[PDB]
Amino acid sequence: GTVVGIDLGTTYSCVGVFKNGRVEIIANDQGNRITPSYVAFTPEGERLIGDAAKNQLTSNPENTVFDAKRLIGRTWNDPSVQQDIKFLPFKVVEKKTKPYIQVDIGGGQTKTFAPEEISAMVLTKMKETAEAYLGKKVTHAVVTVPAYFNDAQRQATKDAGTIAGLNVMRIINEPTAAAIAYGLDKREGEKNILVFDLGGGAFDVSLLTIDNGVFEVVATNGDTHLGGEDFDQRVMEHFIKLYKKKTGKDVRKDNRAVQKLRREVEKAKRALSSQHQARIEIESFFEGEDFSETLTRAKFEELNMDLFRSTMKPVQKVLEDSDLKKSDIDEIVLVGGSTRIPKIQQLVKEFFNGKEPSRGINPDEAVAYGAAVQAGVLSGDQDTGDLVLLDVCPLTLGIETVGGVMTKLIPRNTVVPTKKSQIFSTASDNQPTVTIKVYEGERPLTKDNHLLGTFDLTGIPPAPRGVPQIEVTFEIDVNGILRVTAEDKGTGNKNKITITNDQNRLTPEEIERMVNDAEK
Repeated sequence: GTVVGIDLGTTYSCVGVFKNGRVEIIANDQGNRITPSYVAFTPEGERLIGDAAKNQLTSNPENTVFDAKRLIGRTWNDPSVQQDIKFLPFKVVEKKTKPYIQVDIGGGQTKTFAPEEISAMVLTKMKETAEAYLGKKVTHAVVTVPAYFNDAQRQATKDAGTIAGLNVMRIINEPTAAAIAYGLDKREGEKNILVFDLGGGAFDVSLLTIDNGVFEVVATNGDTHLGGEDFDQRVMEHFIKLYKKKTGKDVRKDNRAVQKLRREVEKAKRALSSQHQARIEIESFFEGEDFSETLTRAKFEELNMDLFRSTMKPVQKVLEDSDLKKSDIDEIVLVGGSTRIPKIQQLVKEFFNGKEPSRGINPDEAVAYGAAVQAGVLSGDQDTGDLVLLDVCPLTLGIETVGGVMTKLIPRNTVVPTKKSQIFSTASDNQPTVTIKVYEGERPLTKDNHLLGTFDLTGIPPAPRGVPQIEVTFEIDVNGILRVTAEDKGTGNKNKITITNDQNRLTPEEIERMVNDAEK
């Protein structure tokens, strides 16, 4: 059938389709070309998704869920998760060492949701938007992720798709999708393109070559917990302390108060893109009293300057890894909602010595546009030809060797799909199991990198130490996801080598439990 492209964003999501030669961003049932990544459950038992969920946040905050993308594929003890909890109105609890979301679903029934199930509900809304527009069932999709998403975060996003009833044919990196929207129908030789993607939750920078429909990522770097949400948090913080200094009251108590301030901070940020002052006004803020303050552009910039300035470091890194200088960059493409902030535009322009970014790119829609194009390439119904994409892995994959040392296996910025083999043996006589720990990151010791998984090679036949010869193959697929397999290569009595792991990701059984649910 028809394959759609869905930009699943931290705060807003967007769906498009590429067919009959052209790209069409699809408007939702309220006429909006983007949909808030919000889900809500009313006291009466009704589930809301999108605009309807966001517009009742301030009256039903405990049972309104959002920012699931900053929770997805992480652990409960993650310092990033514990930071966000302070500003979210819904209960986040530990389960299987992951953060799960607890709400009342209506008729006083408590339920606990994985972050994947929340994102699945958002995907279900985007799928129904496309189904209405096209007048047929949509079972196939391309879905986006930040370029710097790790292995667990990627897989978790695919699982969300599966829970939504979608066959996710491809996971495309957000900056690559944005580059497609820019470069589609450029016919002017090889160009070096830098994409600067600062959204509602994640930050990516990617350097690409684009040449008459052939797209190739050279280098990428970013931060998966840096975006609009962090800028909003710094401003919310400033006003919670300000209110406490004026009245002696801690609004951290009342969830309505905190989320009323969120709603107003969002509007004030938007206004500060085209004016230098904005009024924060809340009727019935805390215990009936109202809130009335002004935020200047200078104060907003003051509160976030460290975060804004930190976006320049990943830019320096991709130039160093690509072996290119500033003057080699032919075009700068800004995408993501936070690139509308004037200070972000100034920093980028000053870093590239006065160079203007490209016009004709809507930063909220450009990623969905390219996602739609990649979707069409994978269907005979929609494929025009003249579209070749080569992407890379964002993180160095290595194995833990003796002393907690990171031994590199596949370096960062290697084109995918790719694979690498290594032979392992045993350390003692008749050892039945060999354990391998895979890590993601650039630091020399595994303690300072991120653990992808602990893999056990079981069923190793009895032999003296050092005799067995097990070839383990590590394959990163086109989606950027790792698969590990093992073969016995010995000169003797062999066996099937079975691999188990310690990874916390969802099994098809659990997905089937969730897919055979959510009709409630």
